[PDB]
Amino acid sequence: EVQLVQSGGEVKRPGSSVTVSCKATGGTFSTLAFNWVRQAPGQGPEWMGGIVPLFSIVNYGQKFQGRLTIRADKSTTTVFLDLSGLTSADTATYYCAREGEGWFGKPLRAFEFWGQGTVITVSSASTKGPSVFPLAPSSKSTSGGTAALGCLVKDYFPEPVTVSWNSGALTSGVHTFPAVLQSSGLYSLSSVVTVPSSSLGTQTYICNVNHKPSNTKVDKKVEPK
Amino acid sequence: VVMTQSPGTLSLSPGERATLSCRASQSVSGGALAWYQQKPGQAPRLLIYDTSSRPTGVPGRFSGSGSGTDFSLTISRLEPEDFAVYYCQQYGTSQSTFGQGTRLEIKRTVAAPSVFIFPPSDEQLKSGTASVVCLLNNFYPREAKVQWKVDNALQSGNSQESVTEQDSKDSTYSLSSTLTLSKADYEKHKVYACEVTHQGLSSPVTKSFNRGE
Amino acid sequence: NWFDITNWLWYIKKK
Repeated sequence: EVQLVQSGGEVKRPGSSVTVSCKATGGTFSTLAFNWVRQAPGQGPEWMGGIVPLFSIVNYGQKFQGRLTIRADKSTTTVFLDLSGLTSADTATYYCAREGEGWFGKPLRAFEFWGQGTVITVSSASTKGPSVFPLAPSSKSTSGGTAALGCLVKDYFPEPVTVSWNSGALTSGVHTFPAVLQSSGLYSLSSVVTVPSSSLGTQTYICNVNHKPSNTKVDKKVEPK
Repeated sequence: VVMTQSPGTLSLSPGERATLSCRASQSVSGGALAWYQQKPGQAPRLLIYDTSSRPTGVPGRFSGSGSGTDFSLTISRLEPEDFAVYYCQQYGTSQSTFGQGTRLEIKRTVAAPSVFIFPPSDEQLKSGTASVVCLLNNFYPREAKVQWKVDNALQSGNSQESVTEQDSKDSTYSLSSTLTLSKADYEKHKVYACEVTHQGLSSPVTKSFNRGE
Repeated sequence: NWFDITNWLWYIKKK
């Protein structure tokens, strides 16, 4: 197995510097080119730079020059990424990718092996748990049709939040939307579920919101109006 | 060198033939073009390197072609797991660049979104803010326009939208548009509506509620 | 091009 194990996610303040590691195990290291490629939320990959660990021959993107530093440790087979002067435009997922080997290990230049990624959230906002508000099913629901209810997971930092329904018993018809970054610097998402209208008055629906960075576990009961 | 992929979104059927285009702003030296596939939440997977060569493990239905400034990826038979985002990357120079990507999704019948409007809750109202949530459940295609009307006043700049991924069972999308207001501005008005314009709708459908009814 | 550097070493090392 040729595996690339990166460091954990991190929340950095604007202007600071971050270091991301990349442990390469089970393959050639020195004579093969590693690369750092980041990807913003909702956008595509963007190549940032690379290094050849043998003689530490680095190649930085013109956009990131003066602000990027890629290093290699041949003794421990690790590739690093130093990025200074962090801004909101640097909040992304950073992947470390090694090129591929072909006939007799011919360096194919293209990136074949990738790490699991490192999520970097460049924001000052203090770690906060979410306020869960019920999206009650409408009183004008179709008699004998379909109803919709849910919970609003508003104002929390940072990502992520795991949402379940009835402790995980209810899964069908559940839509947990991707979170959006509000102007206040906090995140917010909504998790809805569609149920038969004939069960609104008897069945009890409870949404379970769990936020690990704030150690917050909220159970909210949604009932009709 | 600026890579431009085409089209933006490719809607085809499972088992059909797929062709994605990649156009470079200048000539790519030595045929240094690669095609990567990426599923949501995963790192990209190298499908094609050096214009047409295929790494070990990639099935034979993927084939690359082209030269100079025009390149093309061809999936001869679209399988269920072949629908994802595809990125072409050049690397002939010292500065590699990717493309904006092509979204290869599943084509299906046009489905009208089920629209549900939700007023803010009292527990949220006592906190100082009010969120009115409009929900568009299960529709196709994913292009839909949501518009907020607070007493027939068009809102703009105070509502955020988010769309789920294409569902693995019915190939439909779900959209959520939240309108955030202060409690003062929320109580200065009464009628709150969210009107939706979609391809699977003959007329824009408006879901409204009067505050306190 | 830097991406070809690792190839030189591949050639020179192989021969």
